[PDB]
Amino acid sequence: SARDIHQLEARIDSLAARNSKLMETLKEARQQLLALREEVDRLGQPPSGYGVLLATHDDDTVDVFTSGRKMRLTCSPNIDAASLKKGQTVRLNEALTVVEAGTFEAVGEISTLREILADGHRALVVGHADEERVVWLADPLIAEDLPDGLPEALNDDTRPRKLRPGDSLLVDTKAGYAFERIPLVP
Amino acid sequence: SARDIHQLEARIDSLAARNSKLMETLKEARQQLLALREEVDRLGQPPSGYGVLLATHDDDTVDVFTSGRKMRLTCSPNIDAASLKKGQTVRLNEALTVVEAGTFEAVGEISTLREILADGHRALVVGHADEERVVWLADPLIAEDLPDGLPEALNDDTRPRKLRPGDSLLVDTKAGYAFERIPLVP
Amino acid sequence: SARDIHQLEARIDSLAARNSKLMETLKEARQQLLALREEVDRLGQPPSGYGVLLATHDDDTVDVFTSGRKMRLTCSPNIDAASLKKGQTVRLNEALTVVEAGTFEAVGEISTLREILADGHRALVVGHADEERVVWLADPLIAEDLPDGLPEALNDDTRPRKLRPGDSLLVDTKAGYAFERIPLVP
Amino acid sequence: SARDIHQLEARIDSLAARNSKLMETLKEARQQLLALREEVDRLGQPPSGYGVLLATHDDDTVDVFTSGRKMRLTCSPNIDAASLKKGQTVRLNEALTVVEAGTFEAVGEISTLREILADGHRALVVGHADEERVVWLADPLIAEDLPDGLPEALNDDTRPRKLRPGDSLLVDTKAGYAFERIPLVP
Amino acid sequence: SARDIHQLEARIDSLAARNSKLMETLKEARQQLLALREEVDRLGQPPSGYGVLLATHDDDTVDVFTSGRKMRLTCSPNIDAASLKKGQTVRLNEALTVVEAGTFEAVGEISTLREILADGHRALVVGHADEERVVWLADPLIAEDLPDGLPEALNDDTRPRKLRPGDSLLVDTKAGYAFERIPLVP
Amino acid sequence: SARDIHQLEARIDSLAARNSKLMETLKEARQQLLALREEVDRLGQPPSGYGVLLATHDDDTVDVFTSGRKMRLTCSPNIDAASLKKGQTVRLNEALTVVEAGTFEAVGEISTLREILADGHRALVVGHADEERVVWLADPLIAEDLPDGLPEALNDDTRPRKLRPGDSLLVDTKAGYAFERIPLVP
Amino acid sequence: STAAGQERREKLTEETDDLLDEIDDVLEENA
Amino acid sequence: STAAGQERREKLTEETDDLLDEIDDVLEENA
Amino acid sequence: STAAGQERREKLTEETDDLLDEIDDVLEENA
Repeated sequence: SARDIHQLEARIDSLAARNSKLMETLKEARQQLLALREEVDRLGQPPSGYGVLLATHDDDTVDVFTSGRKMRLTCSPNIDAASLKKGQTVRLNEALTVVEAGTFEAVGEISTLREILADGHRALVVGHADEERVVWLADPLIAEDLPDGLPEALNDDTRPRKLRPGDSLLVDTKAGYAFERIPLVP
Repeated sequence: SARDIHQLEARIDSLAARNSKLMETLKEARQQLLALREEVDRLGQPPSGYGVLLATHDDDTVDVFTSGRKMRLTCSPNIDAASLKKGQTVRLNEALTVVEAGTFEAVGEISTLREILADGHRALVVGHADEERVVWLADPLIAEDLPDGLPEALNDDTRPRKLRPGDSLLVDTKAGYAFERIPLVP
Repeated sequence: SARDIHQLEARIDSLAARNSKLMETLKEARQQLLALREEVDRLGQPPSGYGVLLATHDDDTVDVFTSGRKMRLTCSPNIDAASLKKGQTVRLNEALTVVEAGTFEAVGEISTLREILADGHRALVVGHADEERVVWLADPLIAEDLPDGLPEALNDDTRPRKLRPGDSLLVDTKAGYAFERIPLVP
Repeated sequence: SARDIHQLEARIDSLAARNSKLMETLKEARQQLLALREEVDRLGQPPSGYGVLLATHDDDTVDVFTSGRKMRLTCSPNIDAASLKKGQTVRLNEALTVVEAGTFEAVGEISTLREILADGHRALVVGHADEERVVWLADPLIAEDLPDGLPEALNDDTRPRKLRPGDSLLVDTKAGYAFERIPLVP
Repeated sequence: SARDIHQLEARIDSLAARNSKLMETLKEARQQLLALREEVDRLGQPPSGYGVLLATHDDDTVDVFTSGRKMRLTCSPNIDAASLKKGQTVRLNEALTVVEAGTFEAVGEISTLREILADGHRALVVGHADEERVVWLADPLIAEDLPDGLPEALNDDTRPRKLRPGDSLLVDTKAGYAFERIPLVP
Repeated sequence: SARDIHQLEARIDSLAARNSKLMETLKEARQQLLALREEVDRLGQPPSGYGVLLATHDDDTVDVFTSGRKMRLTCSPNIDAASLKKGQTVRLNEALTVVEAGTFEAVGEISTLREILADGHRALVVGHADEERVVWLADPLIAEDLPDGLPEALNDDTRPRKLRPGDSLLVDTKAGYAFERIPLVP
Repeated sequence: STAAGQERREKLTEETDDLLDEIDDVLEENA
Repeated sequence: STAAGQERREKLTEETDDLLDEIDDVLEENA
Repeated sequence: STAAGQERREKLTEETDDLLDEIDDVLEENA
């Protein structure tokens, strides 16, 4: 049969047709992932804002405290959703959208603390004019892996310790958080 | 003439399997160019607002504090006509329309409680500077189902009760609401 | 005369002509009153804000206080120009326009009072830091129909009474107003 | 053939009076759809502004306080180039031009007056917490025609006079002006 | 030669051509200087703002402090660049541009000083409750042409003297400036 | 026929010198209509912002304070990668990008310095009302090249050093940075 | 006040003065 | 958020749904 | 600054550079 040769020279040009435009739809989509990613990158680009985060959510959403108010915000793919420690300076592009994560604002009001709570997540702080407030404490004061102290009459320890009822903590009154330990010597 | 067929059978069978490779490896860039896409469509819908609800009026209208002030706004179908308790944290979209129930922002100023008022909905609190303010109380201080906890000559008040004058409760001066109870420990 | 029959068959189709399009201009205007009223109603619709008023104007305008500043401001048809007591939470839609009338902001700074004035509309209040300010009093403190009181060593009555020089008043140091009485305990 | 005319005369005379009824009852919806209309054309023109006046400059320019700050702006034809007194309450339009003369917002902070100044325009006052400030005085405190009222060895000071050192006057710290006098009674 | 007459009747119409349209380009440019100047004039036209200046720049720029922040700001041709004394009330149109110059804020926070400085441009001021700040002095206090005191136990002069460690200075805590002396009675 | 030429020679020689006058006097309105023009092209380009620098980041990204808050933003080409010192005054454009290096706004709150911190970057200061605050220090306090100044039994500290605990330094509470040294004379 | 609230009030008194001019055109040809 | 940032996101998911409709038009004629 | 003040400054230096190009076109044909 001289019909078998002609039946194939067809399926050959059949496949060569779909093959020439597959090797290309990749080249198009492959560009658009290089364009989309390029856009997500172009968010973190300045000008850019800051401000603390009160809580984590499940659907890639967060409770921040930019510009004096509590706000639930959409955060970026660049982002590690549940490695977001509670109360950590985070960052924002114009229309508020979280990009990087940073540390812990380490400046502002110094209060002393009177006790922890049942919650163990919250504490009674007395500022200056004997004003007593209620903040939460960002993890790094109740991460379990903290030493249990020993007394302070064999001198100056002030090495990462467990939260003692007399220390001085550094707070952002206006948001609701403590941030870290601190030595006082008399 | 046998070579002839072979040559085809062998181009076919070797463009075929390039076909299938390009297929799958081109799909795998759709599951990536899709789930990457919709994460940018969520970064397009505006962010959400938080605020404190003052009271219910009797339509679907409610009094909320939000950005510094007191304003009334509408309730989307999807939320409880009137089964949202007095003075909880709630949430707002862009155009300030209510959408979700929340909890009790348990962070702010701490005051002592002088007396409940005449109509058991309002109270006189002294703050940090000897000063006298009037705040309403949010549900979980007045709902009927709350004990008297016997006396204090047998002690351990770590658990709920009725607000006995001499207490410390937590308040948001600006807003106007109280939020819950607190042990004083000597 | 066969001229009288033809003279009337004319005035009849004359009237039937004006009559067919009168019964319709009503139906049009009747709609537009149902549209205009529909629009005035659509003002009071949220989102909506608040703030106190300082005084009454005659041409259907008013002196309010909202977000810090004094503002004469156009009020709605919905509204009762004369029944607006002095200093009363009133409500506003976006482009500031009054819609409802409310009660009395019943929460804020508590000051004690020293004496009324020659004006009997204005009084000297001492707040917390011995800071003596001057507020007006909202009518419910100088309506006529207030009992004179009788003394207070036959116990805590604190019924709607006549302003006494030692009472506690609740005030909005910002607006310029008082708002009501309040019992202190011995 | 008499019936014939009657039948017409009777349709005419009975469409005629339906005419007239529809007339008047269609007018009565114009007096209602008109006076209702223009009350919505007033709810379209923007709202008014209140701010306090500092000094007069020599053109038609004047110094007024207003939304927090201090600004100079023009004077519309219909008001008196200069004959509006030192710092009264005055009124503002949209794009901040002045329209009306006012009174003396007599509400706010109370200070005692230590001494008047060098150039009989300004004064040193103590505020509430001992702070010394400098305010200018609005007319009804220096305008020539004011009694010295003899002294105080015979008493009743309720009536106007010249500013003694030791007096109580009413001041808007932010602004800079002192608005009037006040008794301390024994 | 009848060729000389024709050679000139040409250069004559040659010059008369350029001359007719010179006498006009002037009339156009002469208008545009009367339009540009007309525009610079139209800046100083209200509505217009105020606020202190902190320093001079070389290229017709300046260091103002309007609305809370520090701002280098383009200033007007109407204005004499280096004739600007440090700490002068200056004046601004909508998009901040300096048009006039003024005096010296003559009102606000009053405060005593402790000493001058190295810089003798800057001083230590104690505000009300012991709040020791650092402000600049506007020229008027370290101009050359100022007499040196002679003591104050043969009675009050308050005639323009040179700055002494015990006097009272009027300051705008905000900008950072002193402004003038003041008599305190003993 | 001699008159004939003369008449021309004399119009020429007298339109010629009107030409030249109009020339120059028309130029002289270009040097004026040009230098007047470009001074209005500068009054068109937007005005300049001042911020305060916090820390360096590794990219072309930096932490600065401006209107109220704390924001990271980019650097222009023309400025210096890492040779801009920890906390100095710096300058901004319209869309908040940096351009210039300044100094040390030495005007604001005065505090005493209690002890330096753990990591020689931060300090505990007491304000005016006893309040303990934490500020970081701008370079010219920790630059390596600083004298220990011997003791203080021989006195005259008008000159720089390392900040012995008990010093007066100058701070912008809001920002978080200590800007420089100061004496306490006799 | 919005750019959408301002354009709804110029269109209400514009279908208005168009009805007022047909209005006084029906009251004068009916006499 | 700007009037320029809002018009760049409607043009990215609009050359998108145009590629998704050519995309499922290449996967169904290749079978 | 307004959308009306910005459009009055681009039209002033635009009837300007049109006069400056006719200006240096009158000073070079007059020589």
